[PDB]
Amino acid sequence: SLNKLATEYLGDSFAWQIIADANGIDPTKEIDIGAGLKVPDQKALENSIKKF
Amino acid sequence: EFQLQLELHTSQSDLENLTPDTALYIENTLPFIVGKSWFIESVRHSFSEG
Amino acid sequence: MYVYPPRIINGTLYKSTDLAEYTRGKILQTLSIVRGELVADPFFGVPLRLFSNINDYQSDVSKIQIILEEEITEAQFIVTGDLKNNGIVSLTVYWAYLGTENIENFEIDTSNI
Amino acid sequence: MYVYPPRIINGTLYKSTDLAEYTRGKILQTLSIVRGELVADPFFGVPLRLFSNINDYQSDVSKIQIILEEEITEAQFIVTGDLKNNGIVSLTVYWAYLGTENIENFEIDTSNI
Amino acid sequence: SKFLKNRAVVNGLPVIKNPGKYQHCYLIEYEDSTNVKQTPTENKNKQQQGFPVYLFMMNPENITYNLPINYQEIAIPFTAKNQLNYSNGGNIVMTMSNLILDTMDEKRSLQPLIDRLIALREPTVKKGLKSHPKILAFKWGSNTFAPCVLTNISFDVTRWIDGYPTKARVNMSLKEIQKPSSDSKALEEAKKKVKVETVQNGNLKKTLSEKQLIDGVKRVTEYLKKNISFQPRTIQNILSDPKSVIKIDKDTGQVSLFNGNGEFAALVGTYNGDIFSPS
Repeated sequence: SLNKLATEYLGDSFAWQIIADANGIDPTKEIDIGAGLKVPDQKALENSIKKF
Repeated sequence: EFQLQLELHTSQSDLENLTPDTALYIENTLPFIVGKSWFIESVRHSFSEG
Repeated sequence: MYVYPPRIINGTLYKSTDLAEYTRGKILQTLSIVRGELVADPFFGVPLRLFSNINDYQSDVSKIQIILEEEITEAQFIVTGDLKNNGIVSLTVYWAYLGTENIENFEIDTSNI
Repeated sequence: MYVYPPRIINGTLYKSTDLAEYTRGKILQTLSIVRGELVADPFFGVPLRLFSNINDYQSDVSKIQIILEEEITEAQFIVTGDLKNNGIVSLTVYWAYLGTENIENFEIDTSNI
Repeated sequence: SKFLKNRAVVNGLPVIKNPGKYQHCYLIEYEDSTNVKQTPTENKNKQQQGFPVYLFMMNPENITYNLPINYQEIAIPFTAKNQLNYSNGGNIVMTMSNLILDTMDEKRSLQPLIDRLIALREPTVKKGLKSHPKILAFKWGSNTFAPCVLTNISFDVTRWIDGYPTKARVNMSLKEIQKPSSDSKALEEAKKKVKVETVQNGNLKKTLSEKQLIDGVKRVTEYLKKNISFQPRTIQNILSDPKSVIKIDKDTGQVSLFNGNGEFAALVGTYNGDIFSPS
């Protein structure tokens, strides 16, 4: 589930919103078995912050 | 007419009764210091450890 | 306050004013939840290892004891493990409520449900 | 991006949007360039020692491994060397792309020109 | 002790094949630690030839590695513990003592080796400038230590021939240093800018060159003369003046029209390195 992915990889259960936002997927909808997903890193989430 | 620097270990009575409104009397010291009222210009209480 | 096990008694949630039975309910809640069962806090809960050979069966006892001490600070916990015959590992958690000095009997247990 | 081996496919260079095959092309480019072949940077490349003794054939393996980790930071490299019969020294480079969690096949490999 | 060893951690370690030759360790210049003996014989006048700085005549009997990790204590009064705050990691110190140099039977002087090891204190001459000594790498078989520098060396000589040492014990200490960057500074900044992981105000990552400025003026003039019919009045009437020029900013690429008086009139668009984007 997205909760497990947010917990294992991001260390926070409410971080799942990022993962879905990183994949354009509606969480209420079904994810087929064998479908690929993209999970953000913890240490590599800070370089998505653009400073200007 | 005289200046006195007193650095000493703080006690409770040395905390409540040592204010610039009191008159200091130092005993067991030099004769010209004993028996005279010393006006406290200032008091400082430092705490670096226990 | 409401104690852990949700029971509708006399049309309402069981409401208790004695903190010893509330602590007992908290112990039951902690032991009845495993890490990864709660969503808000996926880390709270006892660690469960069920299908494994019985060699390091004291480590989980120690982990459960430590978790009980950290989560519940109003009670003292001592956890012991015994090996039964077929596949059963019998855990015994001795707990005492620091608020009381004597063993406190609860009347809800005597009631027949 | 343009993978290392310049192949005109469908009238244009092979432009791939998957970083796994781009990383594989990077490994192939690093292994295919000998020190000095490149002008701008004469230090980039794999050291080549061919007509010599095999008494110290593992030092070259270690140097190739270090070069692979230094040049390509998005993959993990393990280089192993074994001795064949006539003159062949077989090098095996085990690489994994850290971005992905599972081994990824490439559909261009099955394509036969 | 092979009955008490933890097989779980042992079996997770790589298996190393025995060399067919007795190996001797050596010190090499860093970045020359990957070069392979470019010539049969070492040439002093050329660099990066893959030859060791110092070849050990006998291997060390043991090597000591020391690593201190620096935390800082803050003693808050009436607390059970000090407050430990991580400061820094520290450098590995490698030490090999009681190294054997022995040429007494060969009647060969050790003085060249001692001179070679001593010369590691002198400054080098990168270009025409005094620089730091050579950054070293201790290599033994397939193993290396680090980019390191020789810190302390000592010799105890017990035998001589004609005043020349022939038997000595050598104690030396190397220290691991921070790995030098092979990305210079133009490249390190450029690749920082490429991933836009740098702080960006509003300028282009590539400041326009004079030829790029000329070509951008060309593109702007072409587009303006093509689209003069659809320009609003306030711009076509200033372009009707032959004394109007087009100026492109060097850092932001903004294109501007300047009238006969030489003042700014209107913004036309933006020009990066390749494409002109009208406003």
